[PDB]
Amino acid sequence: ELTLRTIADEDDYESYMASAYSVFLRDPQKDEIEVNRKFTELDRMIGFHDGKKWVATTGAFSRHVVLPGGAVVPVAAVTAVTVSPTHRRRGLLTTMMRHQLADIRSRGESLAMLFASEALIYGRFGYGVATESAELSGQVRELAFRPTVDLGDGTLEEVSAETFLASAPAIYDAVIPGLPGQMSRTPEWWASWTLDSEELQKESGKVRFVLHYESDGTASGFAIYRPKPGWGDAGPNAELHVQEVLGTNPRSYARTWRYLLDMDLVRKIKYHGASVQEELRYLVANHPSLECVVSDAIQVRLVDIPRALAQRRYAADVDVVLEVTDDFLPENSGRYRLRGGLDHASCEITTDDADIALTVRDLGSVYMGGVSLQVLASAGLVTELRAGAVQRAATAFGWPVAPSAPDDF
Amino acid sequence: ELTLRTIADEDDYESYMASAYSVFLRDPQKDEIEVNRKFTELDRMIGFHDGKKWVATTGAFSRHVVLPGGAVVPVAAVTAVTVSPTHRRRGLLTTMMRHQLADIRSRGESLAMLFASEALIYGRFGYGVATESAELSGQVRELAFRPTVDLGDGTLEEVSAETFLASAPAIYDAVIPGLPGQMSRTPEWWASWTLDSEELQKESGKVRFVLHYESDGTASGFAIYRPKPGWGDAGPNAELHVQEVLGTNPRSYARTWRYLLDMDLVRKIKYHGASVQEELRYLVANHPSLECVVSDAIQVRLVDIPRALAQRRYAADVDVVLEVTDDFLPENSGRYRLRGGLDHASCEITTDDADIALTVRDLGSVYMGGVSLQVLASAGLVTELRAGAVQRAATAFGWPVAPSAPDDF
Amino acid sequence: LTLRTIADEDDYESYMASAYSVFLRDPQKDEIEVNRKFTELDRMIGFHDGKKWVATTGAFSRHVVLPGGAVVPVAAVTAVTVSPTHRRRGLLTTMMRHQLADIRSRGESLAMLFASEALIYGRFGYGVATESAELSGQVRELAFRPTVDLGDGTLEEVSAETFLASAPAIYDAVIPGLPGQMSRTPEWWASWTLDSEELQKESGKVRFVLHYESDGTASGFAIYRPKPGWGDAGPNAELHVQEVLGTNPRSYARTWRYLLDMDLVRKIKYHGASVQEELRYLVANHPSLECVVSDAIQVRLVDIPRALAQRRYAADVDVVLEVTDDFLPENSGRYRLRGGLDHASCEITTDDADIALTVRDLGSVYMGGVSLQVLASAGLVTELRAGAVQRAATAFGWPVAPSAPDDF
Amino acid sequence: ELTLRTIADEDDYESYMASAYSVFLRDPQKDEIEVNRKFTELDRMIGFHDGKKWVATTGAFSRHVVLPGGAVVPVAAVTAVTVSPTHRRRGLLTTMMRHQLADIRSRGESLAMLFASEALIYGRFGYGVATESAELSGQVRELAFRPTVDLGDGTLEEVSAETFLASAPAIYDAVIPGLPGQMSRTPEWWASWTLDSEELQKESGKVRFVLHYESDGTASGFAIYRPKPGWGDAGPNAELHVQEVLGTNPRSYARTWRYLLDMDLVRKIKYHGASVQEELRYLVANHPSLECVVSDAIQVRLVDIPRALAQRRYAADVDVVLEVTDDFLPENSGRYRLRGGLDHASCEITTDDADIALTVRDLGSVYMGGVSLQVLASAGLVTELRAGAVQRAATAFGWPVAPSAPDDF
Ligand SMILES: CC(=O)CSCCNC(=O)CCNC(=O)[C@H](O)C(C)(C)COP(=O)(O)OP(=O)(O)OC[C@H]1O[C@@H](n2cnc3c(N)ncnc32)[C@H](O)[C@@H]1OP(=O)(O)O
Ligand SMILES: CC(=O)CSCCNC(=O)CCNC(=O)[C@H](O)C(C)(C)COP(=O)(O)OP(=O)(O)OC[C@H]1O[C@@H](n2cnc3c(N)ncnc32)[C@H](O)[C@@H]1OP(=O)(O)O
Ligand SMILES: CC(=O)CSCCNC(=O)CCNC(=O)[C@H](O)C(C)(C)COP(=O)(O)OP(=O)(O)OC[C@H]1O[C@@H](n2cnc3c(N)ncnc32)[C@H](O)[C@@H]1OP(=O)(O)O
Ligand SMILES: CC(=O)CSCCNC(=O)CCNC(=O)[C@H](O)C(C)(C)COP(=O)(O)OP(=O)(O)OC[C@H]1O[C@@H](n2cnc3c(N)ncnc32)[C@H](O)[C@@H]1OP(=O)(O)O
Ligand SMILES: [Cl-]
Ligand SMILES: [Cl-]
Ligand SMILES: [Cl-]
Ligand SMILES: [Cl-]
Ligand code: NA
Ligand code: NA
Ligand code: NA
Ligand code: NA
Ligand code: NA
Ligand code: NA
Ligand code: NA
Ligand code: NA
Ligand code: NA
Repeated sequence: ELTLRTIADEDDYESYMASAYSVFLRDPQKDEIEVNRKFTELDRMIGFHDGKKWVATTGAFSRHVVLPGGAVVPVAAVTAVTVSPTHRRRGLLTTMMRHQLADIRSRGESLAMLFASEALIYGRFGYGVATESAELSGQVRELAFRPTVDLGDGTLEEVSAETFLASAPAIYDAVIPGLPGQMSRTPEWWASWTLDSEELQKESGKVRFVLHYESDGTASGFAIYRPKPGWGDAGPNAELHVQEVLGTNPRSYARTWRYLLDMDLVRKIKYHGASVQEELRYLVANHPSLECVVSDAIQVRLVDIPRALAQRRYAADVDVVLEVTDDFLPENSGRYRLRGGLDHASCEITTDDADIALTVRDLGSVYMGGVSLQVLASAGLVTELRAGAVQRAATAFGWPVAPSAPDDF
Repeated sequence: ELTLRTIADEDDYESYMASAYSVFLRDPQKDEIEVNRKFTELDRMIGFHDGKKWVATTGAFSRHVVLPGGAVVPVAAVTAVTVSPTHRRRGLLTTMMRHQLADIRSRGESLAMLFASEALIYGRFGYGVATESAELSGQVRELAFRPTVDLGDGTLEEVSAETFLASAPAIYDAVIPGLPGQMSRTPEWWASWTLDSEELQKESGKVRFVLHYESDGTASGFAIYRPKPGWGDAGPNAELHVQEVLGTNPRSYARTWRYLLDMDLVRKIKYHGASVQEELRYLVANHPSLECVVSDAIQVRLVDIPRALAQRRYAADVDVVLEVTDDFLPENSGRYRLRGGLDHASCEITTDDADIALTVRDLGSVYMGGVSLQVLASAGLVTELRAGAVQRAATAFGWPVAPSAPDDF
Repeated sequence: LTLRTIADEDDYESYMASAYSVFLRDPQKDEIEVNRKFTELDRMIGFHDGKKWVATTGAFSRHVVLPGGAVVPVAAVTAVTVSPTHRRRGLLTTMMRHQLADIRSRGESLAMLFASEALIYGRFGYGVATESAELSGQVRELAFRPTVDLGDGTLEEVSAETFLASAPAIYDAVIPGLPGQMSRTPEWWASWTLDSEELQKESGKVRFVLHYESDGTASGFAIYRPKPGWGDAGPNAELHVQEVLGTNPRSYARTWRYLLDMDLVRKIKYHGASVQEELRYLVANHPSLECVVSDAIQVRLVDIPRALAQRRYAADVDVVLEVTDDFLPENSGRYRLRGGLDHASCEITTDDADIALTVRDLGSVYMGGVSLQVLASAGLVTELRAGAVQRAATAFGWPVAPSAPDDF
Repeated sequence: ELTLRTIADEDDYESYMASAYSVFLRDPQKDEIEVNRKFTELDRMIGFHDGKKWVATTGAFSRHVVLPGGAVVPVAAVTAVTVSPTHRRRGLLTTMMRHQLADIRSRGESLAMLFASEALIYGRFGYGVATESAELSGQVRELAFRPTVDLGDGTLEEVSAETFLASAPAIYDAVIPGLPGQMSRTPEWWASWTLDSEELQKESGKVRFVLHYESDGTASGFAIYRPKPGWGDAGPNAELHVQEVLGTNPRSYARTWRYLLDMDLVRKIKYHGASVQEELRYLVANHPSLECVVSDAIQVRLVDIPRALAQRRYAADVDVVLEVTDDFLPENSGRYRLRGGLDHASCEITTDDADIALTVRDLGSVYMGGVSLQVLASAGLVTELRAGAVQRAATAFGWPVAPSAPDDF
């Protein structure tokens, strides 16, 4: 009695997103649904309909992601995955995953990426956790920088969203080629990212925008944050909830952070979704004053295995044969020779002996340089077939800059 | 009125350690002081004495540490650093550091390592945070393993310390060449590590020892843990405080963890001082069920710069000229050419142009592969002088297995 | 001060506003509007000082299931307040005298209420007769015993309107077996299912579930609110359950299982359950469902021989009760109760008494939720003939404990 | 290989109890282990021994229990059930239950009773939760009694354990025939129950004993309690932890409670293990001021079904045929005619048509009058075969005084 189909029109879109919020036990956020519609492609939003309502949903945004080495490649940003409590554990998600992965392949996207409400959901479909994020937090009065940290001669301004959006996109585009995992932001995505959502206001305050300018007036850094006022038994106790800080040079980055850390009335700061190798972690004079809680961020599903492996660059030279088992999509299973380095990458079927045996989820887990292939082999999740192969492959799959979580979807 | 000197005899040793505990605001632990005396060299324990008592202390243990690549080299394990509250902030620590670093150099140790009560203390002497540790914890009923994790056909036994110490040292020696940062354990160090200290008992329970045996009877894994009994509103609520788990193969490691996780009455587990890349993190089916809190562990002070850089191995080939500034010991400043890879390492003074400029503390921070030289350069703490040099040097200084904290000192 | 009833609609608004004010709350417009539709102004009394109401006391005309399944009229006492400017001057005592006389004249044999503070009402002859359980736990610890049959039914999330087309008939069929439950008219259902703003602030919007047999017959329902949440290691939502009922064991168990298996949920809470809620025995691990027990309904017997003759008794009894009614001494007397599963009669007698008790303690045992024998062991009830309390206590019991009705 | 055997001697007893405590994640309590030995029979304490140590335990004490109606019958008080974490989930418990239930049967005990660390353990062996207990607690200043509660004219004395034990046993013996579920206490059991255990001292204070005397000097009530001193921001905040209060008449019960409730410096009282129909619950003027948290207490295993059913008395007349299915002891499965009332009880196999079908665990659950057979039928756990049959049987298996938990074992 169920029909697998895409969103037909705008009313159908409202009904679809309403069902998704209901499965997440939330009232539909009108402001979020409206802004996100502007980068939603209805034919990428599938689900099951019982004739009366949507009982399952699964969607994807057409996005682009930075790989190690700086290439920006199309990626399916999977989103809105739900099944109604009346229809769960009957394989509806499994069916939607089969359809979606086939659709992703046909659109020429070599991989898919998602955040997981519960990480164990997706490994069975070939996804592997590839990126972690850090919640960084501390008492601002304990976060002095090392004495050598140059703050430069720039200035900061608090600006409107409109003024922010006139300079922040150019700053963002200049920085993210060095930050694998970040995704391109069209104006539509910036509108969602800077939305002063009612949900986030309730936990803190209205969103604020900061621009950092060099002494010649060039915008070179920005911050997005929300204040949470507060008072304690001995004085003020406000908290800054930082959404994002970027700078095109070390001085603009350090100076923008110092602006936030030195704000009056503030005693606490928290940066959710930072990099596990966020520069700020090493700027501070006292390392543990910046607490660091690490969790899963992005899972990667490699859809076109040899294409994806050829699209990134590798931290050192590698020539390795990978026996890749794709349990959910066995047509992808194969023996692939990967030849790669800082300046090249190629991958194709080979009949030569395999060096390493691994599943496609674990190949996905190592793909962004955030999980060590050698640790997975030590854990017994990956099998070395030829001596020394994992050593060199693990280093090549790594990268000197940890992957980091993109803006959320 | 102060005399800088070493510990003279056993009574002087008691007085010395008593003053150290007093500065740490603690009653002297008789059991710890007694067991640690057996690997203490009195001539390595310096301090200031006012004629009546010790007013400052600084010591070092002669130890050996695993570097990336597996070499085990002598290291000064710095310990017992205190200055009495009546004599603080008059430069006594600074003076003891000058004496100790000279003594370390003369003994042929190329580097020193320490844990820091407060990490910001030691950077001014050339130490850099090189290793982080993870507190791993979770509800045991949320820590099921991935379906492919083979537990093997081994068995576990709860044993006496004496029985544990007859098999655990051989297991430990076989595993740690793959775990840079771990230190050699003599019988004397094992006696300290396995001490059923009264302090740790108060927070949990008596220390317990587990041995894992292969089906042929070969000891292949071990665990040290303490139970903390407890009851909640709806049933038992005990907590296991894990001190150490090791295995010589993936099955013994996974099986020993499963033994602890499946213990009856237990609801919570915590492993302090794990690796930030602990295998257990990737064995679990649901990544975030194992919470991960990351902090500083070991700081490295390079004492013989070219020797230390030649004693480890590098994850890929590197040929780089480092302009190294040693602020505390300016005689070490110099321009060093590092040539290294998986199979070789050499380092010596050169007059060729420098590729990278950095201080000795930051060279120490990257030395164990736990901090990325590229991130330090992005943070502005290190300066790239020639294009592309940091990229290749950062990868070479890395390693496919994160460094991890040794047993404490 | 004038003791009067509500005179018109604006007077109703002002009366409810003063009552909310005594409870230290802002008047809830949605609740005041819906409850008006089953309010009889002539049953809402109070004191008015010329400028405002300074005391209130009211009753709804309801009907309650007694042990044995009889459904009888009951005064559902409500909206009892005295302003802080006029408290401890006897205003409540006066309203209680008037109201209890009014209840008697309307042919209701008993009154029932919930109490903000239970010690208020004993002095007027009320006794706590029913208790309720807050049942809660981690949903992943609430697996059922292996023999619990979930049957072949299905569940659907439905609108309030769809819910109210099926739930009343399910409710009507179940409650004759649940003494203490009260009849629900459409107006009472509208209040019970109101998506009140105050409950939204604590959790979420109210949701409705219908359970259908494999042939399509609606046989169970649930009312619940979700409270989303996240912890340090994953989701941590809570389900706040308002009511679950089923006309057979399979639909009851399947409906609970639907709630317990909901994704992202980790905690469930059922306020106001029975102390013998079937769920307590379905779960494989008894203490995984925490159980906190408190007072629910207090009973005031207004026509003692009628009330005692209207219920049925779990076993045969022939006992003479010497009843003392301090507040309404016209009720004091010696009554012969003869009763059993299939009969009940009560009348004044001159025969020797077997048991001496107050009207409040007679009310406490009237619903089978408090043991007359425990009250005698406590010294609150006096046995005058050996063996009498044992047999009367069993007769006043019932194999299904009384449970709390919907709020009033 | 493993050997199932009983404890052989006193050293063996020490090792057995030590393994039991170890499985409970506790250090062995020397005080408890020595006092409890005095009522232990070594031939009732079974377990598995691997040649080197005990790896599982299961025992029973020979006790006697009050049934509805006042009869005091032998019961196996099951105790010390553990399986070592090295040997769990291999059926060792099941094998010990198989042996123990046969042993109980042969000793002529008609039933067994236990407390459960986790209640779901024992249903599979035919145990049913039959008695609940209440933690009763509150602010003593909120626990005034109803105005008609007569305190009588007795007096109270604080006494030594020795003086307490000269009067409390006779008070207890006279009261418990009216409290089904209570167990007889020999001098040896009293010694355990009044032990000033070091565990309970750490949570509160040393155990204290109170006697209540009638005007003629007769001891008629007692209390066992521990104080927990404390101070708040606005004055004292001590707590009384009550272990037991009993009296032979309502005045001595009420006066003894009033003595505790009126103690100076106290603000909070807690009574663990009370009856869900404890008289105190009805003495208080404000019912909810005495908070009431209810959980499982005793599980019952009917071993000789027709004898156990004939040993208790029934709250009203009953004549019912029970089709009983006993899963773990199928030798007990059969169709039994129960005829009973306040003054008689008989039970025997019958071929008459059955009225009710139920499992032995649910017959055990209703056996003490603490769980309603009618509610279990409404839940679907019990099946009514002839209309109206459950109604009268449920009333008969009930009792006007709720069963209550005995002293711990
Ligand atoms: C991309 C995004 O939108 C961010 S991720 C959000 C995912 N959605 C949610 O968390 C909202 C609440 N949960 C749901 O709506 C459903 O549980 C989801 C997660 C969509 C799954 O839908 P179903 O239709 O129930 O999945 P289904 O294919 O039946 O499951 C196939 C396997 O996946 C497992 N699985 C699915 N969801 C799971 C879960 N939440 N936790 C644990 N296991 C889960 C099922 O147990 C089954 O395992 P087996 O029986 O093969 O051993
Ligand atoms: C190896 C081990 O034993 C593990 S590390 C444990 C270190 N010991 C403790 O934490 C115990 C309590 N603290 C102490 O005993 C003393 O504060 C320690 C940490 C030993 C330092 O002794 P002092 O004699 O006071 O150090 P001193 O040479 O005077 O300090 C030189 C610089 O180091 C800075 N410094 C020293 N200890 C510091 C501290 N704890 N926090 C922040 N800054 C500190 C001083 O402010 C000064 O900076 P400046 O004036 O040059 O800008
Ligand atoms: C049916 C429902 O609406 C659910 S129950 C909600 C009851 N209302 C509230 O809780 C709102 C806040 N409280 C109030 O409005 C007043 O305190 C209420 C409860 C209406 C009582 O009004 P008053 O006019 O003050 O009562 P009054 O007849 O003077 O009191 C008669 C006896 O009852 C006692 N009493 C009354 N309310 C009490 C209370 N809340 N707590 C303790 N004792 C109380 C008085 O102390 C007095 O005892 P004594 O001096 O004769 O020994
Ligand atoms: C009388 C007293 O002493 C008070 S009760 C104390 C019980 N002992 C403890 O709690 C100490 C910690 N736990 C233990 O020592 C062991 O887990 C106990 C409870 C003794 C069970 O020993 P085992 O040897 O592991 O039991 P075993 O016969 O293998 O289990 C038979 C069934 O009983 C289930 N079960 C046993 N213990 C359980 C438990 N603790 N929780 C949940 N299920 C349990 C097992 O899963 C198995 O189910 P299935 O596979 O047949 O579906
Ligand atoms: Cl896979
Ligand atoms: Cl330096
Ligand atoms: Cl009364
Ligand atoms: Cl059974
Ligand atoms: Na950059
Ligand atoms: Na972020
Ligand atoms: Na290894
Ligand atoms: Na460690
Ligand atoms: Na029913
Ligand atoms: Na209710
Ligand atoms: Na009695
Ligand atoms: Na006091
Ligand atoms: Na007790």
